[PDB]
Amino acid sequence: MGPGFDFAQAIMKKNTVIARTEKGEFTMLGVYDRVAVIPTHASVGEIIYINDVETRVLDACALRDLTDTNLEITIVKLDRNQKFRDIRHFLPRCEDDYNDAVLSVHTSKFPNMYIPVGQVTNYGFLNLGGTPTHRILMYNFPTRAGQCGGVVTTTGKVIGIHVGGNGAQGFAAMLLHSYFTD
Ligand SMILES: NS(=O)(=O)c1ccccc1OC(F)F
Repeated sequence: MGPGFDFAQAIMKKNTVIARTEKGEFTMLGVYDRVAVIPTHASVGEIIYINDVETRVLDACALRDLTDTNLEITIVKLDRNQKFRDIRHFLPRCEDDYNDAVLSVHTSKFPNMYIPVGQVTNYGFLNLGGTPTHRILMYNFPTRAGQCGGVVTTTGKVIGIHVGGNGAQGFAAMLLHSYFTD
């Protein structure tokens, strides 16, 4: 409808796949080469389904900060025959607050879904499903379970992936440029 949605759409059409694990279907953001991200609660194993194709997982790393606190991001390298468009230059370098963000989801249940979530707060610490978690972004929208993995963007930036909510607010894990230095 506007330049926010334009940037979100451009990311969804080229840099997302549908990931299926034993814990459900997730939006999954491809970042560069065969490297994607997913919430750690997806519990990635040795094999994952990518757009309904059986795919070997070459590596998977559940990120934690240097206090040894959960970040709720898993970086996955996929045994896929095709590379993602490199979007690392759209990643923020530092923790920040944002205006006017969009949360975008693409699954079987919610195809081509875009939500203007508005102002995003650097919330920091969250007890997420009982797990102390750092680098959480917060937005005032009543997100559901099916949004997990959803991409959070502003115009020109890919800032986070949706990892949970409390019925009134939604929560995303930060993406930082430093997570994807090769
Ligand atoms: N965003 S959501 O997942 O809660 C959802 C799903 C289907 C229809 C409407 C809807 O939004 C609700 F907030 F309006």
